Amino acid sequence: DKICIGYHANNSTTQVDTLLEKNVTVTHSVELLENQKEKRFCKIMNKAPLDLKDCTIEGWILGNPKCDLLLGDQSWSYIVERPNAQNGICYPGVLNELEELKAFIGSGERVERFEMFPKSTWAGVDTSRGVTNACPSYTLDSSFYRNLVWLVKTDSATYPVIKGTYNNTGTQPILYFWGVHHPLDTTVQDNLYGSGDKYVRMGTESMNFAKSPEIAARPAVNGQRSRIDYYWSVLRPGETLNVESNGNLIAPWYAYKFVSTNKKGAVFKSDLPIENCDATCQTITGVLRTNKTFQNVSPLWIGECPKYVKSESLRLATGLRNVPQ
Amino acid sequence: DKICIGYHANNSTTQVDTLLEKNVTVTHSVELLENQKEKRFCKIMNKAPLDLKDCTIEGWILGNPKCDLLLGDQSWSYIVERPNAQNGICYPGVLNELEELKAFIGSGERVERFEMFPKSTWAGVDTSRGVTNACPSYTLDSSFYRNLVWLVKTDSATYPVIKGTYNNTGTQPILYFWGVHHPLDTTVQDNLYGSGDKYVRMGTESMNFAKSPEIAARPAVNGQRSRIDYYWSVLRPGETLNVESNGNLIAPWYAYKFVSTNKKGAVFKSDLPIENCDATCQTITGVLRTNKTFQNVSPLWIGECPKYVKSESLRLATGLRNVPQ
Amino acid sequence: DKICIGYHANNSTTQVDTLLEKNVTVTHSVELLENQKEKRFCKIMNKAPLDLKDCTIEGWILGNPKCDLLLGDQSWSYIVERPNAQNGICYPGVLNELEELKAFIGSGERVERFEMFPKSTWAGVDTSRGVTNACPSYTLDSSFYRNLVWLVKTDSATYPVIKGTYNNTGTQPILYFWGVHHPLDTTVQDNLYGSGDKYVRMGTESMNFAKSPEIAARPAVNGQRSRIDYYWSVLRPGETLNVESNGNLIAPWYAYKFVSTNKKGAVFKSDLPIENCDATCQTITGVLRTNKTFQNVSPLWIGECPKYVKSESLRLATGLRNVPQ
Amino acid sequence: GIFGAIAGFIEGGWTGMIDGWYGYHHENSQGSGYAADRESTQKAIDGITNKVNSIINKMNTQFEAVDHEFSNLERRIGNLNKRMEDGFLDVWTYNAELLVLLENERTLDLHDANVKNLYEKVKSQLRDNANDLGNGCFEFWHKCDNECMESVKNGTYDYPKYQKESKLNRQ
Amino acid sequence: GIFGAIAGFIEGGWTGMIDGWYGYHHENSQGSGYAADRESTQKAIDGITNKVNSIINKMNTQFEAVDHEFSNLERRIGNLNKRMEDGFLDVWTYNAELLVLLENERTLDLHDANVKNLYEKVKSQLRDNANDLGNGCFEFWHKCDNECMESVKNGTYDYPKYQKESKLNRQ
Amino acid sequence: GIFGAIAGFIEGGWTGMIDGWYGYHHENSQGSGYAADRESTQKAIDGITNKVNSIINKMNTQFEAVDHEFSNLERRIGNLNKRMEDGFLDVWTYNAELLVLLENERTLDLHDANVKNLYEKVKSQLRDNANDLGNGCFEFWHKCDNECMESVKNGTYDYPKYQKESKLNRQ
Ligand SMILES: CC(=O)N[C@H]1[C@H](O[C@@H]2[C@@H](O)[C@H](O)O[C@H](CO)[C@@H]2O)O[C@H](CO)[C@@H](O[C@@H]2O[C@H](CO)[C@H](O)[C@H](O[C@]3(C(=O)O)C[C@H](O)[C@@H](NC(C)=O)[C@H]([C@H](O)[C@H](O)CO)O3)[C@H]2O)[C@@H]1O
Ligand SMILES: CC(=O)N[C@H]1[C@H](O[C@@H]2[C@@H](O)[C@H](O)O[C@H](CO)[C@@H]2O)O[C@H](CO)[C@@H](O[C@@H]2O[C@H](CO)[C@H](O)[C@H](O[C@]3(C(=O)O)C[C@H](O)[C@@H](NC(C)=O)[C@H]([C@H](O)[C@H](O)CO)O3)[C@H]2O)[C@@H]1O
Ligand SMILES: CC(=O)N[C@H]1[C@H](O[C@@H]2[C@@H](O)[C@H](O)O[C@H](CO)[C@@H]2O)O[C@H](CO)[C@@H](O[C@@H]2O[C@H](CO)[C@H](O)[C@H](O[C@]3(C(=O)O)C[C@H](O)[C@@H](NC(C)=O)[C@H]([C@H](O)[C@H](O)CO)O3)[C@H]2O)[C@@H]1O
Ligand SMILES: *[C@@H]1O[C@H](CO)[C@@H](O[C@@H]2O[C@H](CO)[C@@H](O[C@@H]3O[C@H](CO)[C@@H](O)[C@H](O)[C@@H]3O)[C@H](O)[C@H]2NC(C)=O)[C@H](O)[C@H]1NC(C)=O
Ligand SMILES: *[C@@H]1O[C@H](CO)[C@@H](O[C@@H]2O[C@H](CO)[C@@H](O[C@@H]3O[C@H](CO)[C@@H](O)[C@H](O)[C@@H]3O)[C@H](O)[C@H]2NC(C)=O)[C@H](O)[C@H]1NC(C)=O
Ligand SMILES: *[C@@H]1O[C@H](CO)[C@@H](O[C@@H]2O[C@H](CO)[C@@H](O[C@@H]3O[C@H](CO)[C@@H](O)[C@H](O)[C@@H]3O)[C@H](O)[C@H]2NC(C)=O)[C@H](O)[C@H]1NC(C)=O
Ligand SMILES: *[C@@H]1O[C@H](CO)[C@@H](O)[C@H](O)[C@H]1NC(C)=O
Ligand SMILES: *[C@@H]1O[C@H](CO)[C@@H](O)[C@H](O)[C@H]1NC(C)=O
Ligand SMILES: *[C@@H]1O[C@H](CO)[C@@H](O)[C@H](O)[C@H]1NC(C)=O
Ligand SMILES: *[C@@H]1O[C@H](CO)[C@@H](O)[C@H](O)[C@H]1NC(C)=O
Ligand SMILES: *[C@@H]1O[C@H](CO)[C@@H](O)[C@H](O)[C@H]1NC(C)=O
Ligand SMILES: *[C@@H]1O[C@H](CO)[C@@H](O)[C@H](O)[C@H]1NC(C)=O
Repeated sequence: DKICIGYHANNSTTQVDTLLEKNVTVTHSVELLENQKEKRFCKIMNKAPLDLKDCTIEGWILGNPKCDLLLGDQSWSYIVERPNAQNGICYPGVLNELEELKAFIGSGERVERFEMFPKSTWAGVDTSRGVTNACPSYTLDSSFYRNLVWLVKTDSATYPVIKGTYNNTGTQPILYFWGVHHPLDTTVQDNLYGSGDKYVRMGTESMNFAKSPEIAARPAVNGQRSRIDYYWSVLRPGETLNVESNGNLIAPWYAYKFVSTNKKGAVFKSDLPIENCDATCQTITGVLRTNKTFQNVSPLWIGECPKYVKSESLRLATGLRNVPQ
Repeated sequence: DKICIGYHANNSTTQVDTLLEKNVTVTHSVELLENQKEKRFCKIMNKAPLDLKDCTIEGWILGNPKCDLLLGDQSWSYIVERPNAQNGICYPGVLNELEELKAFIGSGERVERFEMFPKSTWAGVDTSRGVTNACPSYTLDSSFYRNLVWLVKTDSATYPVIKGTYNNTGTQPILYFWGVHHPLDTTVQDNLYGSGDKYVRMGTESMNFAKSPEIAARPAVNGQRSRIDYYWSVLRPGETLNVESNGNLIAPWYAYKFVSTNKKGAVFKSDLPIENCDATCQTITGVLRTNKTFQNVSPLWIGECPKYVKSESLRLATGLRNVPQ
Repeated sequence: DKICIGYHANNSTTQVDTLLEKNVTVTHSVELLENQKEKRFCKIMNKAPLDLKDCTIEGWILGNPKCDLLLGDQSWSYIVERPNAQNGICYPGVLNELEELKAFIGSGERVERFEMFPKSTWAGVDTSRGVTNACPSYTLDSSFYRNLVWLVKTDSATYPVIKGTYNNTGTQPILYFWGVHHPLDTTVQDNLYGSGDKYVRMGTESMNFAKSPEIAARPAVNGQRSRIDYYWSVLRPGETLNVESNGNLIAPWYAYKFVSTNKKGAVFKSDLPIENCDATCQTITGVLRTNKTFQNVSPLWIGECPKYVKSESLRLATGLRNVPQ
Repeated sequence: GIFGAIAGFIEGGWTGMIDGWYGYHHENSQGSGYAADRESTQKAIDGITNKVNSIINKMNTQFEAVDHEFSNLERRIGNLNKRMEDGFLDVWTYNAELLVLLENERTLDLHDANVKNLYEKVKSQLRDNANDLGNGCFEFWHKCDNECMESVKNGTYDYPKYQKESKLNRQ
Repeated sequence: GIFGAIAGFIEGGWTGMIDGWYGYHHENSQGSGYAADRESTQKAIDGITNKVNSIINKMNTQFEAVDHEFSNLERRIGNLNKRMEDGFLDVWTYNAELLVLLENERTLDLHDANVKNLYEKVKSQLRDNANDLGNGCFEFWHKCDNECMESVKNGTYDYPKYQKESKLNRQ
Repeated sequence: GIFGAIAGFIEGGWTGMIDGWYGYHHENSQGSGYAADRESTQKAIDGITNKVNSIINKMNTQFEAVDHEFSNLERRIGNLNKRMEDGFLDVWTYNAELLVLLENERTLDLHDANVKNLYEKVKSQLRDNANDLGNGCFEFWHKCDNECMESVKNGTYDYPKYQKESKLNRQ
């Protein structure tokens, strides 16, 4: 007659590492790291992302005539920008504070497009001849940004002082754009805006802007040796904007009522497909469906994700050393 | 006859947590985290803080006529700015590099106000008519910044080229300010500074500045459609400043000898009372009096404080498991 | 007859600390921290560093006439700049985006100097009289930067519109420099560039620049009350640069083909000797030769170094408590 | 193992004991059988479950990297952001990998100790009445039926009830 | 506990032993009484005091957040600063909370081991001369007056001095 | 020590045992001598070597500080960079110093446990046939020549072979 004391053994071949010992087979364990993803973009909080497709952020928000599919109101849980998108700034020139603009847009959730300055705002000038073959649409060789208007002096007169005002009486901040044209020579200048020293001046309660054309021939881009300095700002609720120019003004026309996300906001640069699915965790390289604590898929995500870590495995022993006999 | 081996038990109801077990009662323990504060501001190194009261940093350092209580020399262990302070920039316009200016001032310890350019410096111009109802004092409806002087051309003459020079022969860096006026129209311009292209130019051994007025009507703020671009710089020991303008100059008048703190420097935005007490550790939300290692009161402090942490309790067991019978 | 169980003891006096106990003598242990360095600079990947000697980064890359020893092509594993180097910007003025320029240069590995705009580029102007006693060489009291050319109008004529173009058809980005002269008065201006409103304009496919002279007397530095605003940019492979000015241009003459390091890149500010030796780990305070995991010598290094840590010792016990009898 | 039981003086585990981590094998006139000690097993399950959840709970924050861009003239801040992100990624990877190695070592020791303490618990009850074979097995100097077996397992074994019979067979 | 003493084979503590952590209760013709083992108590106090101070000393740096402001066009660096500050706050909270849980578990094991070793220390001296009741108590097979009690406590117990008397009563 | 062996019931080490960490001293008619237990020594060397390498491997990243400069008007980002660098320097110093203290404490316990388990391993084989002196030494109740000594050391000691001779001398 006898009684023995002993411990569990099983068919497990799963191993863990310890400080003293590698590859120890244990009866029970738990993996804390997720290495699996669904290679696609899904909805977050049942809200679809915004696919830019063949437009860049600049082309979308400026109103590049080839980004008309996107034109108007948009809501999004995040933004997918495609790596080799072609439709951005068509008429050569720099978008000022571009990186700050992208960060701002990324912090958003919804834009409502609206006419801020009807062309009737600008008195004694031409608002119908501001096109270029630098900016074609899909139907004409010569168009221009939907949200801007290229102002040219009329028939043969001078370019007079034009003025504009918008009072933000709404509850939302307004994202808007404008430009200054820089002709390649003094003839083009004279032919478009006439003679004299020209300026573009803008001001709000908290912002004021002043620029003058800088005439010189730059290398040709999209057939143009001239340039445009694009600009952007945010007109706060309760603020009013004053515009004043006597030439070289690319005027704001349409603008955006901007809803800022309370959350995080993401801009994913990816060529991954957007499918019809829901998710709680969306990384730039795919969706995670886990209850796990760690993941080695990506540090870039939107939603509620596990902690990013470089490890291949974080296997925690729970059972004891497996010693079957 | 017998002897037993055993362990201490007591009346303790204090508990700790372990990795294997929650709410374990122990005979002795020690709390490492402080969660208590005195909701007030005190002295640090027996040095009182500077209360701005109803003035903002800008209003104090520019010499807003309603910040005269603060006007002159100040020493401080730190700065308390009040959340709804009204006296800042009275005449509308932007203070350039504002955030950098605040960080600079925060790194300080003492300012000595002194007359840098007496109004006698500026020859052939009027230095007595530079007031506005945008900047009232408590006694007149129309005043101006104590540290600046608004220069206007005389009687009917032209605004000539005025000049000024200061050679920093002292041991301390000098914090000073200046501005450029931007009238709403060309009449106001002409009425104040006369006809011609105007400029404000400034230079030291390491700094040079040039600006010209930008004439346009901005939305009205404090009754003004005009603007002023305020500026600031630091004249290093041994450097000299040259001023040269022919109009639109808001001149430096009084400036500050600036003593930089060797320590940290803080600017607290709070509505907490400053009382007559001493402290070694001052957070933005109150004083800590502890010998403890951790605290969950605030990450923002001046003085020698415990490490900030999000925990509610960090109770370390010292005695053994309490098992009374 | 008997058998005893026991443990090793030895002559060790080496001690470790534990959480429960300080200064415990152990039979065997291992030190993980290196505190030793060779106080000198050596080669990294058998590649020598670049010693600036008595030139600063600015003086070297601008072509200060006293930095001729460095003039031309350079390869380097890292850069040693000497603390009291005297040869930098000789003609007073600011190098724009200086800190960004240093970071850029630091990311490099090799520069190839080459003539970008021969003086023959500039038609109808003088390219032979652009010297100053602000910038002496070791042989003449009046010289100028080797990579720039100070353009002055000819004999008695006007300063016409000069133009220049370079098309980067190579595989390497090109680092180049230029300036704008700011005379102290309107006479010097007129005497050098003639009458009229002058400008310096530059543009590439992605960059455009425009500046006009700002005439004022600044404090004298190296005998000069005038200034120069120095500038720099990088012409990308495939880009072309257009230059257009009618006066006040310090022209680009020689430029650099720039090879960017795939690695890290370092700029060491030290007075340490560069000797004829090889190394794998080079800190700013000396060479480390270790197989150790930690070091308390410096956080600043180039090469493969151990983790920097503030500790004096990280001694890990391996053997047991030493109890000899 | 530092307690010397698991893969020690008790050389292997029991595939036949499927209902717990620690337990017994008994053998008498009514036959053989395995049985888990539910109390020490449950206590261990509770401790280890607590350890796992405590780790998960402390690792329940995330450092968040951003998609922010930087121009050619923002090389310094661009690289600051990069070094910061890589910075936290390195400390968290370290924290996770090191914790797991440390915790696995201590988890296995815990089990070892528990098996060890269970063995001592039985040895302390039997004393004279059984012979310790040095492998976790005790041979009784008396007859131990099913209720006697169960008394050893619930810690109510009656030493003086069996000592006369044991002493007779022992000597 | 992994050493099986505290709240184990010694089921409870002693409210009556007020002058230390570990000690003895004796009982003879002169009566009963508690007494701390000062040596093992002091050694434990010293170890644990060292552990507490070592932790305090390593946690003796502070990450310092700033009151610096950022404009509307410095959203990127403003958020970099925020993520950095929140970054270090998260690692230090983790470090503190995890250390405390780990250290508490090991502190309690230390005490458990110390009580266990004290019991073994006494068992090793008595051997034959006393009966182990399995609860930390030893019944002497001989008369143990106050000096005999004290000899057991300072580890100078004289086994051969009492073995004849013990053996007689034991058998 | 928490296992009570090293600098415990075995009061000191042996300078005479030079070929390992744990081992034996025997004494019979052929004389005296030290010998390491290679198996438990090697196992300990392997464990500890693994611990050292695992630590080195986890500490195999570096945070890299930069020589980047900042102008007078970049005080905010300049100080952000400084606080970040000092930030990581502080966590890594903490991680290293704390790990070393923790690991040293557990390394010494490991050895203590190993010596303890080796002693138990020998006690379990001898049982009756030897007298435990309470200091790691066993006096045989029989003659143990060199092969008998070696059998105890490789765990093949033959208890029943010597029990008659032992029992005679013991009683
Ligand atoms: C070959 C070449 O580069 N030619 C350009 C020309 O330079 C001349 C040289 O050819 C010649 O060797 O030397 C000359 C001096 O001696 C000149 O340097 O310069 C002209 C303009 O002065 C260029 O014409 C432009 O060519 C473009 C080609 O893509 C394009 O056709 C431009 O037309 C548009 C446009 O689509 O953008 C026509 C638009 O209706 C008009 N829109 C508006 C609202 O004005 C614009 C606009 O006038 C300009 O964009 C303003 O810069 O122009 C055409 O102007 C020629 O390419
Ligand atoms: C209702 C309104 O906005 N009126 C302002 C006026 O605009 C005109 C319109 O009313 C009208 O419908 O259309 C006109 C064109 O057809 C105009 O647009 O413009 C004038 C100035 O041109 C404004 O006068 C200003 O009103 C202010 C009200 O708060 C204030 O009274 C200004 O006076 C001061 C001042 O306190 O700042 C008086 C100071 O002595 C003087 N100081 C100095 C040193 O010069 C200043 C200074 O002249 C200005 O601040 C410079 O911009 O002005 C008054 O100028 C009117 O409000
Ligand atoms: C004592 C003093 O500062 N004098 C400078 C003088 O100011 C005048 C005052 O002396 C007088 O009290 O009041 C006057 C008005 O009423 C004046 O304010 O101004 C002249 C220039 O206008 C200064 O001459 C400069 O002196 C320099 C001393 O280091 C130096 O000798 C300058 O010569 C060079 C040069 O080496 O840089 C000669 C070069 O050949 C020439 N290079 C080129 C390519 O032009 C340059 C160049 O003309 C200037 O650098 C452009 O600013 O000048 C000399 O111009 C006098 O010091
Ligand atoms: C631990 O195990 C022991 C042994 O199995 C348990 O004791 C046993 O408990 C049952 C019911 O409580 C007893 O059965 C009864 O036997 C008596 C005659 O002795 C009979 O009159 C009743 O009708 C019933 O059949 C059994 O005798 C008893 N053994 C003893 C005490 O000698 C005990 O319940 C377990 N203890 C714990 C901690 O639960
Ligand atoms: C540990 O405890 C033992 C037992 O109490 C201590 O030994 C005792 O020490 C005292 C004084 O050293 C002795 O008292 C003396 O007794 C003799 C007669 O035997 C008498 O001539 C003296 O005048 C005095 O009264 C006592 O006898 C002695 N017991 C022994 C050794 O049998 C001992 O001091 C303690 N050891 C340590 C580690 O301190
Ligand atoms: C552990 O140690 C024991 C004791 O030294 C080892 O057993 C011994 O092994 C040798 C050779 O295997 C035996 O020597 C032989 O003796 C016989 C007569 O008994 C003789 O005919 C042969 O020519 C040879 O001399 C020795 O007897 C034997 N002792 C025993 C088994 O009683 C054993 O090898 C070691 N075990 C391990 C785990 O390696
Ligand atoms: C040991 O570990 C590695 C994974 O870390 C595994 O690939 C290898 O096969 C293991 N060796 C054993 C014991 O099977
Ligand atoms: C329009 O804006 C002006 C500021 O110029 C403001 O005073 C007014 O209240 C706004 N309109 C309404 C209806 O409030
Ligand atoms: C267990 O812990 C919480 C605090 O963490 C406490 O509020 C609760 O009352 C505790 N339960 C017990 C055992 O009293
Ligand atoms: C005044 O400043 C000038 C620089 O323009 C300097 O040379 C001089 O030394 C200063 N005054 C004195 C007394 O040094
Ligand atoms: C204890 O430690 C310090 C180094 O930390 C050493 O200088 C001192 O001499 C040591 N004391 C002993 C035991 O020698
Ligand atoms: C020279 O640059 C122009 C851009 O202005 C480019 O079109 C041309 O291809 C370049 N030269 C060659 C040989 O490609």
